[PDB]
Amino acid sequence: KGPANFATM
Amino acid sequence: IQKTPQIQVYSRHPPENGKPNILNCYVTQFHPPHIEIQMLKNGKKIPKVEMSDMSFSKDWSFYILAHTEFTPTETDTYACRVKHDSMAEPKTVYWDRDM
Amino acid sequence: GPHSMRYFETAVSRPGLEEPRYISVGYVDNKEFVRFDSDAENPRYEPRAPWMEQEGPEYWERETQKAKGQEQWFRVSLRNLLGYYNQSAGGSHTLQQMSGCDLGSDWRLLRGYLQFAYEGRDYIALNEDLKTWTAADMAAQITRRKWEQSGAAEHYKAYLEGECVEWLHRYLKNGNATLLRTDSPKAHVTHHPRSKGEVTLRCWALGFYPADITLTWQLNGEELTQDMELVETRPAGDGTFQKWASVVVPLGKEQNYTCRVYHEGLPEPLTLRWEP
Repeated sequence: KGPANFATM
Repeated sequence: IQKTPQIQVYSRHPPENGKPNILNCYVTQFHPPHIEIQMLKNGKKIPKVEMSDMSFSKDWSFYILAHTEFTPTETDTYACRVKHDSMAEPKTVYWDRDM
Repeated sequence: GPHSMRYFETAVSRPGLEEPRYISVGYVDNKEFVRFDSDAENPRYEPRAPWMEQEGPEYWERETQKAKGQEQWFRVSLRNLLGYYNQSAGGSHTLQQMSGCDLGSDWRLLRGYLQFAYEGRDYIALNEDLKTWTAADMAAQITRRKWEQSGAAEHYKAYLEGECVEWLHRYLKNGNATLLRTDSPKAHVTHHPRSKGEVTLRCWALGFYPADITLTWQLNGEELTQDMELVETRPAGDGTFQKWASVVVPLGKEQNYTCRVYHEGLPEPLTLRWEP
């Protein structure tokens, strides 16, 4: 299962 | 910033005239990912060419394997023609049966 | 035997288009097992190796939603990147991500991975301590400061150490009928005529998995870096790989030449010479 990202660039 | 594709054209199994085989065109180390790969028999576009999905390696460059079924004869030439933004003109590379 | 898992994600914009395309690919021990792609009619994560049709309606559904969430994250980031670099609209652009976990033969966490690239180049990466960031570009210090200030690192560290390690264990039990297996190289040498009085010995290694392999030629004990000719390891397209290394040789003298094949699948390296 893959990461779910946090703050955007 | 552009990375110029590297190209190998080669059969799946050791080639033998009269025996069906798969011919591969493996296109690597390129960027950006947009690219066009055609395979050619006797200088003419081969119609049912399989094309693997988008992938990228750990150095971040993309790669793709295109392939098609074929039966080699001693007279036919095969080639892979690759159009990519890092090259002014399309790049054609011929199949060499000893490679 | 050690183990690993990765998700490689990409988002790409082109000058024509209204929106970027987002693609994600999951890997167990380096073999592709899941994939999602926003160009598709019905964008959904799909199983990519026979052993992933196990997961039920809930898995695919919930992973799909995460994927539509990544996609927006990637859309907003490209947009921000364009301003950080002062890039005028009118170009193609790429943002890529690699994530996941390495396990030791004991199944314990060995190393977490989080890295990003923009236009093919290292943009920011999670250090192996999973606490601090490496970001080289002046333009990337902005992102590195937003991520430090927001505790991003501790979040990814949680996923890298927990959910990642866990689901890999699970996927490892689910397909324990392929996922350890190595295929050993079968090797042979072919004879090719070349310049007057000189021929080519081409040592082939075939049928092997994983791809990592070394081929060497010796002239009674001495390894030939001198202008040996190899090709980059390549897919046979049936899941196994190929490589060859060739040398030019004095005609007749072609048994002072031995090819060695090193591969993890082997009881020990192969030793080889042309045999007519």
